[PDB]
This record gives sequence, C-alpha cells and structure tokens, in this order.
Amino acid sequence: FTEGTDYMVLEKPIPNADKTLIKVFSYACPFCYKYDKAVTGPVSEKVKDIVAFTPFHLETKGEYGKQASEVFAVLINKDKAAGISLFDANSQFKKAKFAYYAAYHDKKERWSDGKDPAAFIKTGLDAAGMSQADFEAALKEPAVQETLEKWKASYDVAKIQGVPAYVVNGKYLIYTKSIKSIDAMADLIRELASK
Ligand SMILES: [Cl-]
Ligand SMILES: [Cl-]
Ligand SMILES: [Cl-]
Ligand SMILES: [Cl-]
Ligand SMILES: [Cl-]
Ligand SMILES: [Cl-]
Ligand SMILES: [Cl-]
Repeated sequence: FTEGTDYMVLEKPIPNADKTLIKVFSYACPFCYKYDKAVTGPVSEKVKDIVAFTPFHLETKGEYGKQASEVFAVLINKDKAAGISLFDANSQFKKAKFAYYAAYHDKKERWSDGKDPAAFIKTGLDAAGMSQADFEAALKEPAVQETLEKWKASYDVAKIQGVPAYVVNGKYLIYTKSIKSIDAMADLIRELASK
C-alpha cells in the first residue's frame, strides 16, 4: 500500500487513540450508510485483535448532528459498559444507527428540518429500546460528556477527504475511495497498525 493513494498521515493526530480503528461518520452521509452496510462490520471484526472499533460522530453535518451525537454517545457508553460489541445483535448503538440511516436515506425523513428534535431523538431511542427519561439521565454522565468532547476532533478530520473517515491509531487516515474490498481494507489496517 502507498501513502498518498491508500492512506495519508494526519498532521494533527487524534489524541488518546492507541490501538484504535476510529470511524468518523455522520447519520446524514450516504457513503457512511453504504460502507456501514458493506465493509465496516466485517472489517472491524477481522482486526478486533489489534485495534478497538471506535465510532466518532460528526456533529456539524445535517440538521440533527448534535442530537445524533448525543444519542450515539449515550448508547455506545451503555453497550461498552455491558460488554456488548457495537456489531452485536443486542447493540443499542447499532439499532439506533441503522434506524437513523433508514429514516434519513431510505424514507427521506427530515423531522421538520431541525424544528422537532424530540421526534428525531425518539426515532433513535425507540429503535434502541431506550426510554426518553433514561437517555436524559445518561446524557448527564461524565463518560458520555467525555465522549462528546473527544468527537469534536471529527470536524478537522472530515476536512481531508470527507466522511466516512477510517483512522488507524489516531494517525493514519485511509482514503475511502481507495477501498476495494473487505480483505484489502483489513490488510491495509494491519499494515498501518504495525507502524
Ligand atoms: Cl444523502
Ligand atoms: Cl459505527
Ligand atoms: Cl436522502
Ligand atoms: Cl417526524
Ligand atoms: Cl435537509
Ligand atoms: Cl477549523
Ligand atoms: Cl490477500
């Protein structure tokens, strides 16, 4: 694999990202949906022995970027605390993520274009099986707030080649357009993780 073609080196790395595969994404991004249907799960499963799969949501995209970040931060922290993989059938994050992708991209739902955040939140929480009250309580927790703080770094990473942005060890950003297969992507991630 070749620097400049398959990947690039971030001039400002994502901090505290040792042994991670970070995926910067947005619920509102059609390619994020496409790659999450086709490559994200299989590839992350293949490399789970070397790098921890670590979604980073980009809060600045779409009318409900902030709300989606809140829902995802809450659900990822809950899944992690329960020792549940983010690709597991029982992952609440996974359920919410695909509910938003289906609503936004397949059904063209826009929840009144920013003016109905309660409806947007409901879509994700209902799919995840979480109550509004539980979400509101969980959002106040330090770990959830820490996650939201970490994800602020998504904006500067997204500038390079858009979203999705798959990053190895906070340093090596894969060029999404170069990804040709599950195997090749997993091969690349392993090479990058050995650097
Ligand atoms: Cl779109
Ligand atoms: Cl994800
Ligand atoms: Cl759409
Ligand atoms: Cl609605
Ligand atoms: Cl819109
Ligand atoms: Cl900036
Ligand atoms: Cl091979």
